[PDB]
Parts: sequence; structure tokens; C-alpha cells
Amino acid sequence: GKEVREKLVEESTLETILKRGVLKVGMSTFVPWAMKDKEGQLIGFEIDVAKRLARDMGVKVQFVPTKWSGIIPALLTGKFDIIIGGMSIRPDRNLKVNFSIPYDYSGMSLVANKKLAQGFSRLEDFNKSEVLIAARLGTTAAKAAEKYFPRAQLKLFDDEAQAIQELLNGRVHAVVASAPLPAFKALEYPEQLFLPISGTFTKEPIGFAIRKGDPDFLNYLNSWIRVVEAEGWLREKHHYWFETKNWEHLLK
Amino acid sequence: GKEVREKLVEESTLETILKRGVLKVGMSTFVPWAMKDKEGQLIGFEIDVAKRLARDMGVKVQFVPTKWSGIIPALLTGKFDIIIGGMSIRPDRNLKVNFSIPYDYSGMSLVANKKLAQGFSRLEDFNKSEVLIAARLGTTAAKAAEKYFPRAQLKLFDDEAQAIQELLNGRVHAVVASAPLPAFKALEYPEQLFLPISGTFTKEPIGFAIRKGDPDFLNYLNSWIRVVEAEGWLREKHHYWFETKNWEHLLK
Amino acid sequence: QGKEVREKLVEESTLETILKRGVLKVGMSTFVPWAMKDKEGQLIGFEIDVAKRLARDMGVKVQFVPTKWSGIIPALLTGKFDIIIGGMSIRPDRNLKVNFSIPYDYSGMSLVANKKLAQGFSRLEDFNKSEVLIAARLGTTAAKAAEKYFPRAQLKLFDDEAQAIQELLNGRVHAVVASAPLPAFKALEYPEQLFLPISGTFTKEPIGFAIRKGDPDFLNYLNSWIRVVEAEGWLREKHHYWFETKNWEHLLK
Ligand SMILES: N[C@@H](Cc1c[nH]c2ccccc12)C(=O)O
Ligand SMILES: N[C@@H](Cc1c[nH]c2ccccc12)C(=O)O
Ligand SMILES: N[C@@H](Cc1c[nH]c2ccccc12)C(=O)O
Repeated sequence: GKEVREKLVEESTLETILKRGVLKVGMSTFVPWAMKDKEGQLIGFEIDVAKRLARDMGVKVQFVPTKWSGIIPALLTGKFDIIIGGMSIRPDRNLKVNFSIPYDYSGMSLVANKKLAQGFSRLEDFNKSEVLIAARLGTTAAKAAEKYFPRAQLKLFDDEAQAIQELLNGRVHAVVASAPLPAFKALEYPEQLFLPISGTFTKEPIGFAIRKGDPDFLNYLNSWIRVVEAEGWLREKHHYWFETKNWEHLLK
Repeated sequence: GKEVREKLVEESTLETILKRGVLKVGMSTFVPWAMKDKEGQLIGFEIDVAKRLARDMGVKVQFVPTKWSGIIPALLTGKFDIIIGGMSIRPDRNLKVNFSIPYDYSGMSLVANKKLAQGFSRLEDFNKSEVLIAARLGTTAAKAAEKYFPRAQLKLFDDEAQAIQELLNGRVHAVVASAPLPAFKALEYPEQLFLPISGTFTKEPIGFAIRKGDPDFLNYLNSWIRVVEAEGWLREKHHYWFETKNWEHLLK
Repeated sequence: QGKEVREKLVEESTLETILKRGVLKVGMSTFVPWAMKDKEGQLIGFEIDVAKRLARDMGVKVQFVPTKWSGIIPALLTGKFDIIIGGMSIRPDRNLKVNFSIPYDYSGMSLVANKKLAQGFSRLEDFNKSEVLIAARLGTTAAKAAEKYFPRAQLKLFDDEAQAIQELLNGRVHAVVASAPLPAFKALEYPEQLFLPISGTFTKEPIGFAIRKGDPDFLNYLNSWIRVVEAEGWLREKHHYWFETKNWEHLLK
């Protein structure tokens, strides 16, 4: 009279984590979401979120850096328990994984090369056949480039630094990427780069991704988000990482 | 040692939809939530919601128009996968079906007959035993009439146009219905009708209804709502259908 | 057939257990004005009102199972009742064993101090000192808060609230830490001995129902119910009545 329900509880990935004593977290490099610093340790907003979640669960944390384009297959094949990697909740991804409630929000922005894109002042100036746009492979930045600049030539990169180097070198007109990356890079490299428009042109809820059939793990993650949101801690961390450069000299 | 969990995933109605290639949606006629255009094809706020959801799942959409009084039994016996019908989340209904998070909010309003309700300037003027009120059978409008005008005689109709026609004919004092229907009809027929009070006297979250034991389908629907809400799409659609009459030329 | 596991999960929900019994069994503990016995001998308060409307909207009777707070989660786990509706803060350590609804209320921590021992105190830091003795209820988030915000002070955990106040009045502790509005009530009650050194609250804690795990249908029902009564304004009206007025005072005496 209770077997099915008890078996569902036992098979939760939350129970797998508790038995192992370690939360295994899949993520990828996006500055300042997650990145290796000069001491060789991972830091960033997503790292702070994952480290606190592990601590509040009473377990150790282990990070499993993964190629972003293969991060969902890695979750599905059990390379880790959870994606904490600044993943936008999306209905195509949700076919394969389940999402928590949002713990952050992001929006898409654009940074441009001063010589190639001189005089460009509007989104539509980049939606032309002769314009080359760079974005990160497998991300919502690529999807936004296709949606808002469909006539542009889109060039995808599996590495964030390789994409910005193309822009610095004058090989593409713009990089499309989540704020605050475009604004930060325009301020970092004013000799080569500029920010044509302030603000953002998408609004994207960010959630944890976990494997399906696990309502108990979802309950735990959503309850955890609600508590640290009400505490003001997510706002504090969002401001530190995305609205200051106080962490800048931790990096190589 | 994970059969129960793997079987729950396989038995989700989300997987049933994906393998069929078609989302089957139950709904009923309420202008402008869902109604036939002059070609005989369905249009409205709820139709647009269902069409986007199906498209974002990668499937076709098939509408199953249903008598509202039997729409939950139809869901339970498998006539369709989901109710996208402007349904208020309610605890009695929740005994039989599960509800998504809200994708819309509505509120109750009243439109009155000028001759029978001459002088009725307040809501309490309609809470009298000599007053007759019409409402749609099986809706929260019928419940609202029972709660806020318990002394009045309630006349129920399974057809929206039949109810407003009784009001137009001077056979009832008022129709209780979700905004914007009362305001729209008072502006459409000022010779017969008037709106004694602006604004609404209920506030009702609107949710999808699906069959129980399906946490995976619930996760998908709620994550979808969060994405299209943040995009501003639900707001745009709510404004077009419920705050303008720009769609009237599609009807007749 | 082909839906066996799913149909069994539906049938094994505690929601169905409640509907078949015809009665909702609610675990709670006595905290004024969350839940308390009035002078007619009946339970009243914010949590009682929430539980009574939930039961009525479910179509069942309600039965309250008063339980000692430190043992309330073990009592839920062993089936002494169906649900905790007892002002319980959603917390990650508790969530290891039970599941939580979305929030139906929020609380924040406060503090009530002895006038003689804590004369001149006016900030949180004044109480964070080795000589300061602080009391908090065992097993509550007041104990966690005292540990976090007053780590240097000597912490006296208790489970007899009346005895803790007796010690605060005779000056055997400097302050009592507890969820607002209770410290303010104790201060506004005994203005000669006690006072309220800090205005407002220094935590923000979402409050949720707690239920046994593996029950996504019961969670859906509880969360949908909260959404409806929150939209109606009813929860905020009940929060105001119990926690921001004393209109209920003379039901007690
Ligand atoms: N949210 C993006 C990933 C992302 C995070 N930070 C970024 C910065 C730039 C480009 C992409 C990103 C996605 O889900 O696909
Ligand atoms: N929300 C109502 C249905 C509804 C939508 N639009 C309406 C207009 C008039 C009356 C009822 C309705 C319900 O759940 O019952
Ligand atoms: N929210 C507290 C319980 C509580 C409610 N009201 C209180 C008043 C005093 C002390 C504790 C409480 C907890 O979960 O631990």
C-alpha cells in the first residue's frame, strides 16, 4: 500500500548525494559566472551558489568542469548530480532535464569593434548580410544572434576568450553575450571596443538542471533558493560578481 | 535499482505528447479567451498560449472544444492532454486535477440592464431577493454570484451568448462574468446596458490543468510559463486580447 | 495498464489518505499568536485559521495534534498527523527529511531585553559579547539566529518558554531571541522590567507547510491553495490581524 511511493523517495538523486557525502556539480567557464583564478581554484557567482548549497546540505562539493555544448549529455549519463552553470531555463532543454525555480536572471548584450562597426548605434545595424557576429557555442547567446540578427554571418566558438580575441583583432563586428560581459569588455579595451547600446535585449531566468522523475530533489532545491533569496544573499552575490570588478585581481 | 523512477518518467503525459507528435488541448468558448473566427477557426488569448506552447515543445497542436461543465471529466478520461481554457485554479477542482503556476490573472465584474437595475449604483444593490443574476454554468462567475449576492436569484446558462441575451432582453438585472466581458458588452450595447462599478471584485490565478502523478509535465509547464513571462510575451498577449478590440475584425 | 506505477503514486498520496479519512490531521505547537488555547478552551491564532480554511476548502473536518516543538518533525515522519501547519520556517536541514510548500507567511527574528542588565543597549553588536546571556527556544530558528548574530555571547537554549521569561524578568538572562512580534508583545506587556532595544527584524524567513516526501500531488494541492488565498488577500489580512493588532487579546485573558 506504500511501496511505489517509498521507492521513489529512495531513488531520488538527493539520496544519492547524501549517501556519497559529496555534491557533484557540472559547470563551464564563463567570466564571472565560473572561472579558474591565479591560485588554480574555481571562483565565480555559480561557484559561490554551489558551495553554499553543498554546505547547507551538509556535504562536500566536487566540481566537474565540462564542455558547455556537452553539459546536458554529461548530466544525463551521470557525470555529476546537478548543473549549476548559469543555465537559462529553456523549453528545448526541458525536454531532457528538469529545472529549478530561478535563482538568477540575465539578459543579452552586444559589444562591437570600433573600426568595423563605426557608426553602428542600433540593434538593426548589425542585422545585415555583411556583418560578422561571434557568440559562444551552444548558448542562448547563439540563439539570440540567430533571432535578432538573422541576416548576419554567425561564427561560433567553444571558448569565451577566443571569441573576444576575434573581436579585439578586428575579425568580427560584434560579440553577442550575456551582460555584464559586453559592458565589462568595452570598459577593459576602449582602444578597440565600444558598447553600441546600454541595457539588455533578452530577459532569461536561470535555474539548476537535474535529471527527471525527482520531485524530492526539486523540492529541496526550490526551498533552498527561496530561503537564500529572502536572506538577501543571492542579491549580494549577484551585485558582487556582476555589478563590481572587486574580484578582478584574483584572475591571471 | 531505479525502475520506479524510470517508469514514472516514461509514464509522464509529456512523453505521451512527444511520441504522438501532437499536443491535444481542451478548451471552451469565452470571448476573447477562445472563440471561432469568421473562417470557423479558433482564435483568442488561450489559443495563442496553446499554439506557442506546442510550437516550443516541437509538436503540432490539436484543439478539442468541450462543454465547460464536462471539461474536467474529459481531461480525466483522456480526451486531451491539458486544459488551456482560462481555468481558475481552485481547491475543489484540485481534488481531481493538478494545476500549473499562474500564466494569467482575472477578476469578476458585473454588467447590468439599465431598465431593471435603474439606480443600482453599488454591488450591494444587487444582493436582494427580487434581483435576478445570470452567469455561466460551472464557472467561478456562478460561485462569485453565490458568494457576493447570496440573496439574489441565480440563472445559469451553458452558453455565453444566451446569458448576455437575457440581459439585453431585460429578463435579468445583471450578468456576472470575468473582466473584460462586462465592460466590453456595456460599451457594445449602451442602449440597454451599463457598468455600475469599474474594476473587479475577485482576483483569480489562471493555470493549466493536467492529470495527477506527473511531476515532470508540471515542471515543463511551469518552466515554460516563467520563460514567456520574463520575455514579456504573456503581457503583450494579455494586452492585445483583453485591453483592446483590435481583434474584432477577425470575427462576425 | 502501462500507467501502473504512476497510478499507484497517485493513490499513495497523503492527499488521498486525508480525503478517505474525512479529516485533516494537523501538527502544531503553542506560540502566541501563531497558535494558542483561548479561555473557551479552543485553539485560535494565525496557524489555526490557515489550517481551518485549508480543511474547509478541501471538504474535510480538521483535527489538531498539539506536539512538543522539538519533536514535531519526528511526529510527522511517524504518521502522527498529515501536515505541519505550525509557523515552521523552511530550512535546508529540515528539508533533508521533509518537503516544504511554497511560503504562506514570512517572519523575522526579534529580541526582548531586560532593562537593568541591558540598559543602554541599542544595536545587535551590543549583545554580541562574552558577558551577555541570551536565551532562545530549542529547535527553532531563534536558536540558529542567536548562534549566528551573537556568537560571542553565552547561549542558554530552553524548551519551557514561561520559565525562560521568568529568568529574563529576574535578570538571570540578558535577552530572549524570538520571532516577531513575540518579543515586542512581552515588552509591551511588562514595561517596567523589559524593553525592545532594536526596531524591526534581523532575519527574513519564509514559512511553509511540511509534509512527507514522495508526494508531488499533495504539494501541488497545497501550493495551488496558497496561490488562491494569497491572490484573494486573505493571508495578508490574517497576517495583519494576528501579528500587527491585538484585536484578539480579550479572547485570551
Ligand atoms: N545563460 C547561457 C549561458 C551563459 C552564461 N553566461 C554567459 C555569458 C556569455 C554567453 C553565454 C553565457 C545559456 O544558458 O546558454
Ligand atoms: N476562469 C473561469 C472561466 C472563465 C474565463 N472567462 C470567463 C468569462 C465569463 C465567465 C467565466 C469565464 C473559471 O475557471 O470558471
Ligand atoms: N519559525 C520558527 C517557529 C516559530 C514560530 N513562532 C515562534 C515564536 C517563537 C519562537 C519560535 C517560533 C521555526 O521554524 O523554528
